[PDB]
Amino acid sequence: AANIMRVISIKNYHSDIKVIVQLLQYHNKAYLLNIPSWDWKRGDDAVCVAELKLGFIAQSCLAPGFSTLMANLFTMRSYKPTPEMSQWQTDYMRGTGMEMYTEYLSSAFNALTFPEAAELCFSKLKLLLLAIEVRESTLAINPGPKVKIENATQGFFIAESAEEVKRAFYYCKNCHANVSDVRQIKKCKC
Amino acid sequence: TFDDAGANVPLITELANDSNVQFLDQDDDDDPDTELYMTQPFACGTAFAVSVLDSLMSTSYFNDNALTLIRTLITGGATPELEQILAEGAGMRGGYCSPAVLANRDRCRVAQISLFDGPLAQFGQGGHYGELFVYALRHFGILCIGLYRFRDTNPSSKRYVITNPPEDFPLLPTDQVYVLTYK
Amino acid sequence: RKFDSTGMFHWCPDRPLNDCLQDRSQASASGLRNHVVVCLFADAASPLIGLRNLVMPLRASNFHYHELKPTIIVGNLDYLHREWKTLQNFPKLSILPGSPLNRANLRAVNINLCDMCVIVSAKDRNMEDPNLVDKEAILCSLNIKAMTFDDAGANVPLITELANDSNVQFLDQDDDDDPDTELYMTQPFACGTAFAVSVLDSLMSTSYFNDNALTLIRTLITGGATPELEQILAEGAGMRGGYCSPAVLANRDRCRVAQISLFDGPLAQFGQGGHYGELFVYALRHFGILCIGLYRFRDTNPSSKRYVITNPPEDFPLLPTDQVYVLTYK
Repeated sequence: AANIMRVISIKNYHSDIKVIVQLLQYHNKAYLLNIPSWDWKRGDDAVCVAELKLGFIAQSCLAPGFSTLMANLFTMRSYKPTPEMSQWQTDYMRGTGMEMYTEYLSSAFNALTFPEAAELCFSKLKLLLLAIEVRESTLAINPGPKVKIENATQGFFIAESAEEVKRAFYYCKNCHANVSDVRQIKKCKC
Repeated sequence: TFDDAGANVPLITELANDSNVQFLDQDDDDDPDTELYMTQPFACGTAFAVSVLDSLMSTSYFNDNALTLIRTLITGGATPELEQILAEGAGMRGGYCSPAVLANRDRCRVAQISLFDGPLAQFGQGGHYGELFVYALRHFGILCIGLYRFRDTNPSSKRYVITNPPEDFPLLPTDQVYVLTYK
Repeated sequence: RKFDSTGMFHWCPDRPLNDCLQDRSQASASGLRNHVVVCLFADAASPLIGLRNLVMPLRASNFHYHELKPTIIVGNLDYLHREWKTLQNFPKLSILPGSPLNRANLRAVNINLCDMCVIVSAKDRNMEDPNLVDKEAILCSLNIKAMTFDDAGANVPLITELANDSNVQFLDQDDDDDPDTELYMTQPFACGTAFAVSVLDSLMSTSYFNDNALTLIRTLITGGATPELEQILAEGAGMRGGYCSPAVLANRDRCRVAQISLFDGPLAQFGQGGHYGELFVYALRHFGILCIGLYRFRDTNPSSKRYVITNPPEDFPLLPTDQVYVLTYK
């Protein structure tokens, strides 16, 4: 109730401000949707402690260890390998260096089916492609072969850095599909 | 001990303060200087700590739609209209719902697949992660995220999470693969 | 019909709370409307507030029985058992137990077609941050205002206690905030959606400078809480009553506040571009009815939000949309 009050104060003072609020319980989220200038499509957001805290534990019952895969993949970690680390600790850390990013796909992906786009991202670009924005907006994770990737859709990637992901925006099926070393895919040929 | 083993029981624990992780497990490269994300009980997934959630605020600011991808994966799809149906205070309404509704009973979900047996076993037998990745997606439409592997490679029932291996990374028939599936 | 000794109020023999406690099934099954809904926030331990001071003027003996506005209290059942001893004498009253916030409750009492809704907190409060003293009242108000009724939540009329004056700015959105503006100029106050207990300390000042004025407040407000009624309550027996004598019932013709619309009926020509003094002299003359002020829309063309003009000048122009505050015997 106290944290809601604030969002009411802040939204009243200047309507279009971006607000992110930490709620404790699930059902309190209902009250935010009543505030006149609250809009999550516009981009305001509420993170709920009881929703995520138990939700991670729940997925860990369906797939052991998954809680850590999630907790690292959505938080900054420092990949700083050193020779006195164990073999397992080094492989683990490189894995903790992974981050999520999003980018618009190149016109080279137009009208592929999602499995083709994923195969190209993984094999050709060295990027893991999870999900896409699709029109009317909705988010889809591992879509079935019945879908086509439409032009100028935004994709969701797991990679080392945002710079590493930019290849998915540049790649060309005519101009660069022949290239071996991926560290040159950004070019004027398209 | 259970007669006819208590260390073999899998469990997950809330930690309310991060430094307490050191107590959960004894045998360790103890190193109290190590921050949580490197400690053995965290890297195994036996621990979890609510401290992670404040880092999500930071990420959701820098990268807005990413938090929606958390909630789709985590909750099995707590939609806005489900939140509205709960907001009407009546509790969850239900019945033998229509085929037009039940068409949503084919979302994607997290699963683990073992390389010990079934149609992937040859990749477990000294293959490379990219061979498995391309094969599995191709034949099953199933998307592979990482490995859950034993520490005492030979075992102790304690493994560790490798997020997203490189293409050439070698597999063992003991490994388990995190995957996104329709099965 | 039965009345309380003094004849000033309608009356019934007592009854246990369970005689007019209701479930959502029952409350929604009785097709009630034109009612008053009271949204009451309390814990079982919170101080009494005497809902008698609200129900009592809503049951004055001037009204005929059929035009008594039915009343539902929505709130904590344990708190409602402490108050009930004071209420049990009144007709056409009932309770729906539970939170006022769950919209199941609000829909089961037909909030979409009450004649008023009242938001009140009996909880302890000022023993907190002075900005946060009335979380419940604000959150309730937005939660009502946001509903939709199919076959409109912004059209629901309601009154709210504010425990701190500066919180008035939250009750309403559309508004030139000007957080510098003092309460008596703010839009939710000028519309009559807000009310603030801070007003009462100013009454002390006035009652010193102008002694008999406070009696004119109590005659207008309470429907006539007389000294001998106060004595009958002071004897601790509760309100005594029966089929009282014609010599008592002669007091069922006091004056009361009413609103009259200029949209239709015998005044309509004044609504059609007349001047306030023409209406004033005409109405008093033919009906003995005395006109005090206007309640007028802001978006003259509408939004269901009006404002109060106390005592217009003689020549002030009327619109057929206006409503007139009046003192009457009808």
